[PDB]
Amino acid sequence: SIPVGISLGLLKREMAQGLLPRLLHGTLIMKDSNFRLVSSEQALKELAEHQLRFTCRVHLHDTRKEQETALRVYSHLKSVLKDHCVQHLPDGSVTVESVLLQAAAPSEDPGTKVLLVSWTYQDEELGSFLTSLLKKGLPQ
Amino acid sequence: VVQHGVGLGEALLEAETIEEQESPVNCFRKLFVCDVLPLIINNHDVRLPANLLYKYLNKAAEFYINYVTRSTQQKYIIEGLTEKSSQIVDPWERLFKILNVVGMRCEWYGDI
Repeated sequence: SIPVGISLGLLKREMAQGLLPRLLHGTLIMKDSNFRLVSSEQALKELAEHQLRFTCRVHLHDTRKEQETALRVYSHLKSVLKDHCVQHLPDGSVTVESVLLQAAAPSEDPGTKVLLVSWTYQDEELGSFLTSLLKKGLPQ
Repeated sequence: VVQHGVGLGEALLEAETIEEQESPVNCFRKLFVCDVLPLIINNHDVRLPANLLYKYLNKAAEFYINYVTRSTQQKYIIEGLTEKSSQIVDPWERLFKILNVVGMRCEWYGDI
């Protein structure tokens, strides 16, 4: 086996959410002729940064009230999806890792309804499914 | 709603407003705000002025905001009240939905 050093924070976070179907994602830095596995934040801290994200604004096919577009669309996470953390807020939004859906007014661009769908590559499943079913999957 | 259906929501709203407690430890008032208010909003059979419904919604929103801000007593029952009675789910969001419903029935992160 390969002797490697894993950061304490990442190691603790492994079972912080993976104690009960789980995965471990990290970046290995083979720097200074030694192997040091760390999370992405410590990878940035080590030393060329250029962040790439998804914050797409899919032109919503659903043409209904403002309430329907904003306060009804955003509850599409708990349908069948899994391995997603749950945090409750009175205000109303779904904040699971790099996910935010309550963007702005329902139609600012002179077209159909526009809503910002945001996700990253580790949570690509939720954002991809949302964008797919919001492109044409919610007709009137 | 045959004997008295119009005053079902009215009595609950009056009790909640008269309570005037920052911490929603009252079982009856919290349970009434959670259950009777959605039923009152859904029930269009009883004819009441829009002002009364708006005032009831505002009182419910104030109680929900006070409950959220005040310290409660993991998801479990409170030390003094039952879990079902004192439970409030999404206070600001439920209040906003109730206000929108009332406005509809009253003759019409960085989101806002």
